[PDB]
Amino acid sequence: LHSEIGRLNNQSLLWGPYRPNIYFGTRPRIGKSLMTGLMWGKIESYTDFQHTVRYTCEQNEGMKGYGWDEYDPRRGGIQSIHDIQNGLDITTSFVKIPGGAHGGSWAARIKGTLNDDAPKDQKTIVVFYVSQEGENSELEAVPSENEFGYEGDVILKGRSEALGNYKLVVTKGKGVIPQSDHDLSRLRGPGQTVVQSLTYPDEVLWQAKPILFQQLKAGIDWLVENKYDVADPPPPWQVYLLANKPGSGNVHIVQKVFEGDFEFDILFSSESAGKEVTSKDLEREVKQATEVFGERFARVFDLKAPFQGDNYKKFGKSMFSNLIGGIGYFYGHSLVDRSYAPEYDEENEGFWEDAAEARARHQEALEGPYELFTSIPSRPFFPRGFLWDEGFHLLPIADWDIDLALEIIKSWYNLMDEDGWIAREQILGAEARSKVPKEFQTQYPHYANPPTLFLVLDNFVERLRKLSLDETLSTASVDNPEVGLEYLRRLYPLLRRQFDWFRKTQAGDIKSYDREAYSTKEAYRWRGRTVSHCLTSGLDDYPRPQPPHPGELHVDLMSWVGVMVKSLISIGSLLGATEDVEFYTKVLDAIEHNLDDLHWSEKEGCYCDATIDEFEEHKLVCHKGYISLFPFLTGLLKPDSPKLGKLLALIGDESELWSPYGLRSLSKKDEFYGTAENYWRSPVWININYLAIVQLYNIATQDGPYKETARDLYTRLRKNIVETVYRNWEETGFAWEQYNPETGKGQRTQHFTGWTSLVVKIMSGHH
Ligand SMILES: O=[N+]([O-])c1cc(NCCCCCCN2C[C@@H](O)[C@H](O)[C@@H](O)[C@@H]2CO)cc(-c2ccncc2)c1
Repeated sequence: LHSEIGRLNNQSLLWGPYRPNIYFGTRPRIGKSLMTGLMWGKIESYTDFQHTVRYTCEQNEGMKGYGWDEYDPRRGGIQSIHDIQNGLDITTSFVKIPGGAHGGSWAARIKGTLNDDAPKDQKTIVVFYVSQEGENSELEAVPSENEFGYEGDVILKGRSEALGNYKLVVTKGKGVIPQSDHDLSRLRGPGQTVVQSLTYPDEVLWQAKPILFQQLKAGIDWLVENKYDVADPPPPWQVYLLANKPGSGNVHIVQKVFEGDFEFDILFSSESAGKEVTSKDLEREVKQATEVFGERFARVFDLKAPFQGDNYKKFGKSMFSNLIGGIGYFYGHSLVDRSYAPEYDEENEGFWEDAAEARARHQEALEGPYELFTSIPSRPFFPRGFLWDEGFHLLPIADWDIDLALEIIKSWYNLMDEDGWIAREQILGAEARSKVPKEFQTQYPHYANPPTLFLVLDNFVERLRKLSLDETLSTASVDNPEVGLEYLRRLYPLLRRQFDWFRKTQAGDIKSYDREAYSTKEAYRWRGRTVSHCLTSGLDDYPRPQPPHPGELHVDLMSWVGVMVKSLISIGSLLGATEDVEFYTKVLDAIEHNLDDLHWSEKEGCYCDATIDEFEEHKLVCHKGYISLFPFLTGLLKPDSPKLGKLLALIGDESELWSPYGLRSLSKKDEFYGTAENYWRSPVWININYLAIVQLYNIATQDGPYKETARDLYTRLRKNIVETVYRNWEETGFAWEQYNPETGKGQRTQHFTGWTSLVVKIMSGHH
């Protein structure tokens, strides 16, 4: 049955618009296969289209906004794009139609509606770009009956091992097609849909924009050679219409030119399924997806007071849909330093300098290929897997569809190497590398990242401990406990590998110093830190011991090990791995003690990181902020704990962490408040705030001395965080990376969906 569900999930999730790095396109979860991409741009002159054409996601003054209104990876959804430069409001509806043996069929409707400021007679060029990679596969444009192009639909017929036989149809669409009276029309036609079928070596097919432009340049060169000139030039839109030349190849360019509003459909028909997909199929299946989307949301994301109103419902749908709509499939080689240079051990004072020298050897090389199916923080700026981000992304996603979340976790864990390392930033293939300066591509096998994916596993375990085919499949791994357990059974070794890996590579040093503590074992130090940064912790510029030092201990890291060990206890125990559960219990106990012995400041009333003095003694270094609260944030303290009580005071203290907009990353009293790049040195970040809220609720709904403070802080923090993110969404249309504690303004990057989307689950409550 486990095997059976896997196959059914496989088949359900195969197709999607799994290209979140571009405005609109599709690919299945297969490295070397069939991909599609949308491009459009207005044309007003002989030289503007190169500047106006849209393809890869960006965000600037020319673009008002864009995103998913509704989305489910099993079903499809609807995306709207508001493009200022091109005076266009676009809608891209996509839908999956199950059947056959190759992962079903799909359709999409591209609708462009000019806005009020656009010339009513604007010419918009639209391209649908189709590529296919693989050795033993074919794809061909059925030729037109007409001389110069297509009056009606474009039919591509194709075949591969993975997809079997299929056809892909670009419909004629609705809208005015401009007509040219020029002499050129005798050779190029008056104006009509055109197709160019080309061949490039497979590994460059992703480069759709240069491939298209090469064709346009060549058409223009032909005009020049053939005496079309400035005495009597064809109109721009005809100069930029490709000579129709359909045939065989691994690239197919389908080009339409419209005057005013337009729409057209894409129909993908898997031959092994029943009849081919039609535009009436599309319309109906879109209406149906909306309905199911609506019904699922009201159930899964039932927003509690005071967010039960419609304004917040719309907000929630937008935040949720953008987060789950970010899901992509990535495939290819990564850049990794496999030297394991000894300088990376950071065992001496001044290690950052040695580590730099090693990096300057540039031993990194490409390896793989790898695949990853994951949600992402940022479509415009970094559309790719980030390890601790994903832990946050999947919390709302698991609510929606635990089986999808398990799938994403599985995908991440399949990256893990023999030693137990997963790169914290997954840059898979040349398309992905195009977004990243070469200088920042290289992953380091000694760089950890918070293991927040355990939090998702935690939530699955509690769900395990306590309809349409799609609805069925979404919860199959909880409803069928045998299946849940087999999944955990298979993942459990890699979890332990990771745990062991943290203990081997991220080890702090007690024994070499005047350090005493309940345990000589439990002590941790993030590898990879520089004078100003600690990227691997995820809190980039949060203030840490100065200077960095091999004797550092980091209270956040130990807390994460604490998270992993509690998770190992629950998972081990479901699998009766008795001897390990004994090992885990001994570790947890040592951490609880060593958190106090090594990290607690009775003086400051919070946890602190620790270094080694110029006199070689263990010195606490206290920077009141997120780090300070870690044992609490990660659920490690007893609800009666006096330490927790002092942390509650710090959290609620306005002069320290408590802004009207949420918890400040760093206290206003801290000497480093607002300094440097001020990334994690004051702003309000949603992911840590989410953790505080969850922990306040836990205390609030349980007997103890702080139940009542916890309740007030929960109530208020939930309110401040949600309302801040809502307020900014209402005014700007965006989720932001972080929020200003002075003004409440969203700042840094937009389209951060992204852990800002946690706000949908904060509104939902009932933890
Ligand atoms: O492609 N660009 O044009 C481009 C590339 C990049 N660089 C990508 C570098 C990786 C970001 C990590 C964020 N990061 C922060 C950490 O603090 C979290 O802990 C960490 O996990 C998350 C992970 O999301 C930035 C911009 C940009 C543009 C305009 N405005 C602002 C920024 C644009």
